[PDB]
Amino acid sequence: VKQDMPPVGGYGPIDYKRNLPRRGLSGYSMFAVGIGALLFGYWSMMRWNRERRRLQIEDFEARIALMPLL
Amino acid sequence: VAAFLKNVWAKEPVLVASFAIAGLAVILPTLSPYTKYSLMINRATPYNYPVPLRDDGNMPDVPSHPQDPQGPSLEWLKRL
Repeated sequence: VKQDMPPVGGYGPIDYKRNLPRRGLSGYSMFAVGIGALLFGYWSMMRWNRERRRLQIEDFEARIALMPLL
Repeated sequence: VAAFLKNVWAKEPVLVASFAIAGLAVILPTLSPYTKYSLMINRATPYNYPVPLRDDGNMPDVPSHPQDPQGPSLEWLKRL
């Protein structure tokens, strides 16, 4: 006879359980990364803002020099 | 107060973060030594014309030329 049957040793394994691998970093790591990014941004902003203030002072004194003729 | 802090950090971390940021923003400018730097940087910016004074005869503190050594210089701002 010929029918639809499983083999002698059966079929392979079949999963039925929830699989969540829990990928990622701990909270301390991401918080430290954020704090370091904030500090780097603050330092770069302080340097560029001081330079921009000096440039603005230079332009203002240029206007001071040009004022009496106008 | 450690138990209360741990409980409020487990329940509502957003309020804890907001209060910590607020506390730093309140108590930090009174500790940093760079506030007077902001003060003289804001005062050193020339919005208006430096209107000259009449030379009566006894004014040793003000110069006759801007390139004279007397006067308020800003080498500190160039250095910083």
